[PDB]
Amino acid sequence: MDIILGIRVQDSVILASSKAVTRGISVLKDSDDKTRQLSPHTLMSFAGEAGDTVQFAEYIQANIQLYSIREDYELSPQAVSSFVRQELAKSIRSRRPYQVNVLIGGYDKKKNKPELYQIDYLGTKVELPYGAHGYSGFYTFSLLDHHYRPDMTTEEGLDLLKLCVQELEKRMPMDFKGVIVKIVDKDGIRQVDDFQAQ
Amino acid sequence: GSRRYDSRTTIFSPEGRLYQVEYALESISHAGTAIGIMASDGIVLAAERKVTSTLLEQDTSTEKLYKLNDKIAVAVAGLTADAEILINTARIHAQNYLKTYNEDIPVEILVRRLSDIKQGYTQHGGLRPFGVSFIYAGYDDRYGYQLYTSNPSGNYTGWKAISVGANTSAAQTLLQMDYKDDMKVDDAIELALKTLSKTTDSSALTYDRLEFATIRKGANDGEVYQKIFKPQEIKDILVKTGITK
Amino acid sequence: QFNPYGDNGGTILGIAGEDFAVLAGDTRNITDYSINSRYEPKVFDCGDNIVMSANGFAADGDALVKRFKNSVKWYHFDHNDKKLSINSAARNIQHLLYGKRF
Amino acid sequence: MTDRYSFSLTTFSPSGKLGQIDYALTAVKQGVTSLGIKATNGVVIATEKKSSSPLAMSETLSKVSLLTPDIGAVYSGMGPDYRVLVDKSRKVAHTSYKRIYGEYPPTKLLVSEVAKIMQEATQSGGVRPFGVSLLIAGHDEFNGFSLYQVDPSGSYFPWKATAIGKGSVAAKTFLEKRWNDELELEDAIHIALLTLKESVEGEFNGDTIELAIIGDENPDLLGYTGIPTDKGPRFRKLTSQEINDRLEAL
Amino acid sequence: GYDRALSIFSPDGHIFQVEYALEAVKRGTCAVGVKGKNCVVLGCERRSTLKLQDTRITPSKVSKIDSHVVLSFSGLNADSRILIEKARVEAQSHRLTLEDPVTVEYLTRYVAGVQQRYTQSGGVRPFGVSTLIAGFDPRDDEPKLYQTEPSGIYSSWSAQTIGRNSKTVREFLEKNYDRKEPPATVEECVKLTVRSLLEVVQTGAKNIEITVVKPDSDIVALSSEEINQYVTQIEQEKQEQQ
Amino acid sequence: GTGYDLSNSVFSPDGRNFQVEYAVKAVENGTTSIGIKCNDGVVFAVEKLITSKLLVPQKNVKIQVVDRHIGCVYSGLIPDGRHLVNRGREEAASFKKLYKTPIPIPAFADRLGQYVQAHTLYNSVRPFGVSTIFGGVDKNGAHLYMLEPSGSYWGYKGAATGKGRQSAKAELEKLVDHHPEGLSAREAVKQAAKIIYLAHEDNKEKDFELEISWCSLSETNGLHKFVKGDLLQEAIDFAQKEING
Amino acid sequence: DRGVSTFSPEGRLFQVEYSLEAIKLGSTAIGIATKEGVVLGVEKRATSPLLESDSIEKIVEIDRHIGCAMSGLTADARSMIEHARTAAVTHNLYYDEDINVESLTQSVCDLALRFGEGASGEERLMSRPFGVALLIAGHDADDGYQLFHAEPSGTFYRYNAKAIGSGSEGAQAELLNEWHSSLTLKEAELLVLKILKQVMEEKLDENNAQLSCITKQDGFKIYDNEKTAELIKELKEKEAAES
Amino acid sequence: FRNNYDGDTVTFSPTGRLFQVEYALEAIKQGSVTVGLRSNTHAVLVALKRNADELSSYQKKIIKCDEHMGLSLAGLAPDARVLSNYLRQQCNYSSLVFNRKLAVERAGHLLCDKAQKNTQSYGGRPYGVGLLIIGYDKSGAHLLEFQPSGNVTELYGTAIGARSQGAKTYLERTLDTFIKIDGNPDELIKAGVEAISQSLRDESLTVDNLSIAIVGKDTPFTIYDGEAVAKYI
Amino acid sequence: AGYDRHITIFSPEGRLYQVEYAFKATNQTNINSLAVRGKDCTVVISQKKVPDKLLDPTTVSYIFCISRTIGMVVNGPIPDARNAALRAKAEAAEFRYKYGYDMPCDVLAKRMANLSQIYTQRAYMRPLGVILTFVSVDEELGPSIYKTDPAGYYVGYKATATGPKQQEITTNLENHFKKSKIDHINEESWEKVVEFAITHMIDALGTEFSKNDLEVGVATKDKFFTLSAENIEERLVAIAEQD
Repeated sequence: MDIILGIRVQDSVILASSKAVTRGISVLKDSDDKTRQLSPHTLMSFAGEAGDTVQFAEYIQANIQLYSIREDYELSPQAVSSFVRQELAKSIRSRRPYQVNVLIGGYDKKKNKPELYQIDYLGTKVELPYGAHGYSGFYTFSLLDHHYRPDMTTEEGLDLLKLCVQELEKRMPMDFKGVIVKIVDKDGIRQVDDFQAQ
Repeated sequence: GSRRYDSRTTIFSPEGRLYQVEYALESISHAGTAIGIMASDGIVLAAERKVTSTLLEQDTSTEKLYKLNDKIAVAVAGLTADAEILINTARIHAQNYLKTYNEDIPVEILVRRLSDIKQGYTQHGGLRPFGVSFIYAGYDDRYGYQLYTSNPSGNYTGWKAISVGANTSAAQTLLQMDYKDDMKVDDAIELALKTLSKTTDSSALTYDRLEFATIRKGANDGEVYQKIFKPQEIKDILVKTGITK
Repeated sequence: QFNPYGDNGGTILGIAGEDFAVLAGDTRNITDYSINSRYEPKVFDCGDNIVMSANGFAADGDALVKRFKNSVKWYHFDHNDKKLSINSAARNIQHLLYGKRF
Repeated sequence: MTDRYSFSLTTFSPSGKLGQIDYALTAVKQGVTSLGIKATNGVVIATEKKSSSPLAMSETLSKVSLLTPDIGAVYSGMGPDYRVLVDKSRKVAHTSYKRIYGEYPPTKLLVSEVAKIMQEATQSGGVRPFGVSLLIAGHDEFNGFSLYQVDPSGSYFPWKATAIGKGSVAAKTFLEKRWNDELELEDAIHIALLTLKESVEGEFNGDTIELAIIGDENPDLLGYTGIPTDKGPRFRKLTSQEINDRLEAL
Repeated sequence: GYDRALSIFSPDGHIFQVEYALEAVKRGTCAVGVKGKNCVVLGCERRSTLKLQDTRITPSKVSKIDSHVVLSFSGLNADSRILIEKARVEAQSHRLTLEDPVTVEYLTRYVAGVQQRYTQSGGVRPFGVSTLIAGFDPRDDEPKLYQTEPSGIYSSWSAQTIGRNSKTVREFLEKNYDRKEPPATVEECVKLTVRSLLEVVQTGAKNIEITVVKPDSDIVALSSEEINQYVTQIEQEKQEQQ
Repeated sequence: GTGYDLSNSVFSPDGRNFQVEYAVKAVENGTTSIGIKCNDGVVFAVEKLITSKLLVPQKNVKIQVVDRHIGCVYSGLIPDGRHLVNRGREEAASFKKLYKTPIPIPAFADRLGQYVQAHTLYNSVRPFGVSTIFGGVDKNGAHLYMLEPSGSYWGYKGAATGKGRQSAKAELEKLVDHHPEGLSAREAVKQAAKIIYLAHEDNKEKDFELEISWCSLSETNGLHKFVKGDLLQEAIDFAQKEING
Repeated sequence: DRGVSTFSPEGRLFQVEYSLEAIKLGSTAIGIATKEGVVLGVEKRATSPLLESDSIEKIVEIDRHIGCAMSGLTADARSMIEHARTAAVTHNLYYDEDINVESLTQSVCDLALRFGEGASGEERLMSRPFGVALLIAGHDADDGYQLFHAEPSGTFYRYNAKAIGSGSEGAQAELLNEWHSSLTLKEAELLVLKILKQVMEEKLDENNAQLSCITKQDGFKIYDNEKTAELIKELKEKEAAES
Repeated sequence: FRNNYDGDTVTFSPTGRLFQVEYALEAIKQGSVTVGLRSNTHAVLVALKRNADELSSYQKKIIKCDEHMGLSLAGLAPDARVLSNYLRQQCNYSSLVFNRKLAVERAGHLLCDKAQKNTQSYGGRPYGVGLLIIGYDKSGAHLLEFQPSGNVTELYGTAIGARSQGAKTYLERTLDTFIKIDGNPDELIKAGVEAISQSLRDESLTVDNLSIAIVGKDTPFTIYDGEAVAKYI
Repeated sequence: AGYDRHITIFSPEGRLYQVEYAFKATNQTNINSLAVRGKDCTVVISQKKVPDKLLDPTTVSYIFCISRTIGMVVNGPIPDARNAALRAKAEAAEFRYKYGYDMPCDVLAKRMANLSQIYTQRAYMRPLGVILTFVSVDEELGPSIYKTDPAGYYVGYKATATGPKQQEITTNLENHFKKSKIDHINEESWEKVVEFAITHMIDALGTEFSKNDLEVGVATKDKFFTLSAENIEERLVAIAEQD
């Protein structure tokens, strides 16, 4: 039950996920990134049970890179969102149902618009400027679209996410132990590891 | 016996090539002539028919020329029954793409996938592949119009103007020197009708022996339109193009 | 239903001497209160000075130890009666028990 | 253990075609003569039944069967080759759109799936092809009636009035002489009698000539007096006396 | 289905499937390549004379495995692409397990391993396409060149090519080109490559295609204008009589 | 060439392929073994040709008795004979498994006929080269059925193999006129040694050894016995009593 | 032609008898098992002056205390790598020790020979039984150094000194008097290169051949090109001192 | 054309047999010459096994099953490392399940139909390896002569191989003397040594190439080699 | 290549060579029979020849009982005769408990013909050229005879026979069926119908037989039996008292 967040501004999208390795009595490492690095214009974040989430490694991206190797082209995140969820939905009626909460981000170069998606373990695909899973949506959704504006830039979106972190550092008993900032724009993925020291 | 009468035509023959390659081109020569043309406003696809009689009824009119996707057509040269197996089969593989990325499929995916179906018969299983040559015509948001042509040997070669069937080298010669980078719908049809007249032994050209289905860009809107022309409309094409017979 | 328990009891003591080895066990066989057999030695000989006796269900080890007696011979078939390693002699048993791990 | 022979049929011949196909049409030329016509008022399916023994009963042999109530069929060639297709195509058509939505598919795309299996018999290893060619008529939804010729390859032939069997060349020209936009249901029967019967010799009886019509629905063929959401089994076959009654008018 | 063996064992030791598999390469177009210091250059040609297509719409010999690895084969487009897609899955199979990019030598065996089962296990015939596997190792700028035979035999080389009359064309690089002193500038490998490409396809710039594999995930395809620059320099000092 | 020397899946003009005719010569090239059908039971006969002093008598028994109530014996090729033995014995326990009853002779004969005919229907499956002789006692009476190598079997009052059957028919037909139902079958045991002794005239090479395994309707009533001791040498001396030289 | 079921007039398979052609067409290799170590070597020759011998492996290693080589097609060579090396680890997976060279060969020969027309359980799909002559050598914890060989017939025989290849007819003939019980490691290093020089149609070079050895302590160790060239110089100095 | 009745497995020769057995019977002489016999409780197997070179050593055809039985085969052994090991597993399968000594009559009954199955079912070659199997039970020693034709029999002794017919017939007169002599297994082995001298018309007796096996009541099954046969040479 | 002596392919004459030998070999057994139908019953008579005293006459039969109401007439090779009999008996009990009604003539004749037509598709498995005739008495419709051809073609037969004399008896039966205009025998008392069929059989042969030299059976309503030695001899004697 980690705390995952994210926001899609006008020209780009920003994702922030908690960094912790914790099962139940203890915190192992202060930095844990649940995600994979896709093509520079596409990004995806992971949340859920730590057991099956880390098991991902290369599964979907192996087929995504297979197209990126063959045609040297990057598909839009909207088409990928209809794939990852398509495979996870078939697992419900299989022998071992999987529970994972995924956030599919990235940037579409065809229409020159950013895309961010929120998919739970029930296979629910949605296009939202924001996203959350579990208890991470209770202290956010009230403060997300309330102060959100379509013309908001990147600088105003960095402190907007930190504004919700202040509620997570008090109202939320669990500690996120740092996060990671990755913005996806027309240029590509820009990894910013400075949050508490920002 | 079983081992004595089995010559294994699938494995390597001492021609440097396979038994089933050269002889498959002969059946293509007996097949109707299908000349694909990719124009600026669309893709022109015209094919012939086998033994057009007086009481032969033309309603569906699609025999050697079909349409898979609404934006992507297909043309086959060879035995019709052998082609019909891989017509709906390519659609099943196409509908699986719709289930996958929920969008339009580029032609290049189904080109190599269907090429291994016939090639897999020679590779293993001891079966006989199909001697039917495939011609693919589709649209893309990157390269625009796409026109491809396959062969029973398992390869594929892209062509803007392609000709199969009888007089393959003769039909491609007339369209090679008459080719132009800018061709509209009416420009590419007049060049195809004059070529098909010399391919067969019939007198000039008739609408009953002409199987023609093409694609344009939009009808009421500006994108995504294709329609198979009825044989009644084919007769009106001869009047519009100014060529009666 | 199926009850993999039901052990008849018994106490065996493995003893590793200096130049020797002592494996001793009782011959008593009991079920609950009443006694089954007073003399029932469970100590067998697998060959090449390998003495393996179990404590537990009867047809588990008996179908194993006796099969392990032949399993030691499977090593000697291709090896032309080569002496089996005494340290790892029981290391193969863990792999044979993995088929029954379910 | 069974079916150890994986090798295909005869390979490419120097003529360019398959040798198994050319010999398949020989049984058609040596078989019974069949024909068909679409008058838009009905579909006349007629053929002949060759009896090699005087003790043979024509009531058991039926060359024109009913695959579906709206679709008739007739074959020219070996007799038993069609009976196996009856126990197959009907089971394949059962797995077809009949089970999928409400009804069997129309004759156009139903035969395409039926004839696809016939081509698989000419392809897969260890199976051998047939010697018969079937004429399958029917009634579609938007397109009305239908008539199609099926070679042993299985390519569909959307004809109007055609004839196959022994002496097909002579009997096909007669169908091209008299034609117009729409004929009568009764006139299409008399044309088949002046063609099929006069082209052959030795059988004058109506028991050896099997004729059936499509598009006529009798109220006794439904079986229920309930709401008639559909017309019914348009396929209808003349009896022994009804065939001879048409011969008296010619 | 088929329980027998499609391979024919010849009494003279040379398998008939192996003999006629090289003839498919002899019929196919030539693929020229040469190693280098920081990169590797792979050229090719085309059998078709009149070209109505584009290099972007129709791929022929262009295939990629890893980011720094680009494979170029010679032969049919059916059996060759089968080994390419399986190699890409195998390239992921090392990334799905070792989490590291596979080297060229271990990747070459997988291409030959599928052909190894063809020459051994029956029920399936071998292929006629020979491949030239050239790629870069992680944190290594030294390329590799392996000639993959249909019998599953690979060997290290420096300047090697397969195709129509490629053995005679390779003899030109056995003297002027030296493996002990490789060239430095990337364009120097092209000067020796263009001269070797004119001995088969001869006239025309359409069939001539040059694919230069460069490190840091870079693949540069030379155009027809840059190739003709070295063609003029061939007739400069050659036609002059000293 | 003729097609009957390789593939048995084709049809013969006379009804029997040449390949099946080759199995007939293997039956006559074996060891002579006969059978007895009378009112008191069914008696078999078997001989072992001694080619060297190294052979040990009273060891090899070609008679294979299914349980105690059904005997069987073959001739010629050993593996083709014993291959059918495992087919009947495995199904004998399968019969008593389902029905919990002993199997009668006619129920045992159909399992052999269907088993041999299945080998002749496939070219990839090899039939046998031997003839099967089986009998015993059931809840009805004495029955003797011999399975020919072609698969045909029907009612037999006697069986013959090895030396020509026409030579064995001489002494078998004479017992019908003397005893209509066969009467006492104990004397037939001595007659069996005499019939086998009749074939010893032309076939005499080295020393001979005779074994007898029988079953009775009266004495055994379904049980099984064996000839040994005084009964062993009594039947042997009877065959040599007629002709001493 | 026809199936494999047709035998020879001596009762042998055709693919087994005609497999001796591919043995001679391969490299010329002569193994020798001495009192000290076991000498291994092959012949690379050259297919072209531009051929590089660095990345080609004609001598593999199944385990540290043993060794292997190949002369023939490489298809049946690497097939045993997935088997013999697996069986060697399988022995350590169970009995956790060095497998006997006498037992390992018969254990491999069980997996080395599987073929036929077809079978459901076992895979008979392999046509030619062997097209390559594989060398089997190592050290036994009980007996000692053992030199074995994988024959194209699938059988195995104990060989004091084994010689394969095309020139094996003339090499093995004189090999009877060359091999002795007093032959040491250093004396056998220059003896193999002298015999291979007569079979080699070209000049002896570090890239034309590859040699190695099996040590009971350090294990299987290949000879580097710098070390291989030293044995070539020692041979030229020894041949000049023989007269 | 010979391969009509030979190369085909399902075909029938004009004599009724299969020509694949003819080439299989000849394979006995192509292999090593083996000799074996049995007398009452004790049975002796003396097998001479040649090699391809002076520096070459043979491979062991004899496979040890249990203490009360043994086996010695002639000719080649393509499948013997599998078939005989499968039969050796049946020897332990009979002891660990049926507990019986597995008399040679039952062991040869399954192998008789096992080689025939390859001829009955297309897709496989026959075996063609002669097997001489001996075993001991409460009824004494029992020898099993297994031909590639599926021969099932029992003999006091037999000799098969190349030019071994002379030593086979010469011992027929003394056969009754060898069976009546018990308690001296050394004289029984020396009786087989005389068969080796009579069966070799080319070379003399070897040392390491000679293999001798023996089975008995108290004496288990073992293979004599090296210094063990020094007294029998 | 092109010959049907092994592989089955279409012949240029329009008929398979296997179908030729199937039609060419019919009466090779050299035996005759006849099948006729009565009003409410069915009478079948088959010739029998036993030139041996060691043959049990109660064993050899060409008429087997499939169902309670179903008879059968088979002519051809003995081993292949029981191949279709054992399959028909297994299929008769299946149809009974499948669709809930006993095996009629229109089914068993179709299933065995379709099974024989599948053998035309399979070139590896041998078809059956044995003459097959399925006779029974239907409680609803009536008597029917379906003679299964080796090619799988069946049709309604009012009467049928075997051997080369089939056409000779047909001539005498066709004249009686032309004036009466009935396909079956409308006369009751099947005891006299058996003697009526023997009269047409004597005209073809010309000789008499004994009680065990003639296989005769009668298919009645809801019953099928086989005449014993006493019932057959009674009819051969009683027919002489009339004419």
